[PDB]
Amino acid sequence: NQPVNQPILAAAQSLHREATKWSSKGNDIIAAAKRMALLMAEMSRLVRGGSGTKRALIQCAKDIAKASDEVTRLAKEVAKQCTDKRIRTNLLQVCERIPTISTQLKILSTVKATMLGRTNISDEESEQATEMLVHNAQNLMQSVKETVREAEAASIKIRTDAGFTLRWVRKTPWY
Amino acid sequence: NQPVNQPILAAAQSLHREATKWSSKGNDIIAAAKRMALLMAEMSRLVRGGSGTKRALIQCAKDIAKASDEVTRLAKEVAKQCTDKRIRTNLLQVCERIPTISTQLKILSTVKATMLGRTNISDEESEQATEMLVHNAQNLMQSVKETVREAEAASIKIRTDAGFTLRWVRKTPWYQ
Repeated sequence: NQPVNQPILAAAQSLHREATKWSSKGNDIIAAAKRMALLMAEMSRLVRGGSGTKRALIQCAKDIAKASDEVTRLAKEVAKQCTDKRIRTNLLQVCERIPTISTQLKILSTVKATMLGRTNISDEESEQATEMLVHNAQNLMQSVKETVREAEAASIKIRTDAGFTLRWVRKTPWY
Repeated sequence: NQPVNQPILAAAQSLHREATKWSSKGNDIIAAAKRMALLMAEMSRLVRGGSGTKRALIQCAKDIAKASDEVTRLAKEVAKQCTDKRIRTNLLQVCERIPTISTQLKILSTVKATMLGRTNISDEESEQATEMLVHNAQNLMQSVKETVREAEAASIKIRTDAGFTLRWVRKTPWYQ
């Protein structure tokens, strides 16, 4: 019943679609990407919530950042074990933007929360803080979605036996 | 001397170079662009400075935004007056980005000022908030510089007299 932002919800669903195609068992990215898409959704309802929940919004941002740090760490570990050179480059490119996007997400979530509780803001500041947060959330969801697909491609051409192992197994049907 | 954020100062100097090509008398847009470059240079000192300056950082961004609203407002009349194709559209597009950029400057400057020197914010959040402010300042300086250039280009062609008074007089370099 609570008002929910369309962009936050849609960006979260975008990542959710790609992450639920795979099993989290043996997959660091699936466990984190799944966890991120869930938080992002929480994020959707929180930005429309009131001041008391402002501290809630802040933590969510913090949690999204923590989960995105795990995604990047592991994505780099996969790339540092990939034989194919061109693909690895794209995986390292797309994942290395996550720290920047995530930290920007924490900044913009703190500004939105502070503004809501605080009184007298120009709708200009309010609406611009919202727009900045949503654009950032969309960029983060897209970056993680792109990272998950590349981390799979880099598991096809492994550098050596043992080393880093990352399990890619589609979702078993209920039966 | 005092530590300064070099990319903010460079963006300020970029606008300063363009604005000081002309006289401020009879051209408020020019007066506002010069004022903006001066405030932006002060901003590079403040952003690199300590906590005694948090209020100053917020007020300087407020002043930069106020001066950019005057730039935007004036560019508009001129933009409408010009009969030109291939330049008038560009002028309008360029000066309609400015209020967004300067409202974003106010947001990002408020974040930096409260937060700096606290010990409650990581060095990552601190550096990232600085980089966001830097990028925004560069974008603003570039937008106003492009607005100055095009506002002069548009003034060449006016439909009729007594519509708005605009004066474009070059200043002579020491090498007169």
